[PDB]
Amino acid sequence: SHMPVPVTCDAVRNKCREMLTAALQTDHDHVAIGADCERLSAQIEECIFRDVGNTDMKYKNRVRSRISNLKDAKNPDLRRNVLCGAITPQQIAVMTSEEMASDELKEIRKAMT
Repeated sequence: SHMPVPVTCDAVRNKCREMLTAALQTDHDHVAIGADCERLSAQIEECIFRDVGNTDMKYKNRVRSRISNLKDAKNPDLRRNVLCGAITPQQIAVMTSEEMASDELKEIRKAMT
């Protein structure tokens, strides 16, 4: 079974979720693709929350680094794959920041894998 978009919890988790939304809303890219960003953020959020959701240290830093990759000019196609459903919230969350940054690997899913 997969989990639906979760409750706000507290001003930590809801803030992290809305800042991932704001990384998608800072540009009208999601409007051109026709994907609603506010649900997409929460789907990725619950997938990454399983490891990172402990609000002690990594949950604070990982969200900031994630926002950067969602609005980045050196890899602008990364958001394109997520918004169009080419890479699912589950797969992009368990993918490392190194592989997300690589322009080759965000288009290599099952190619020679």
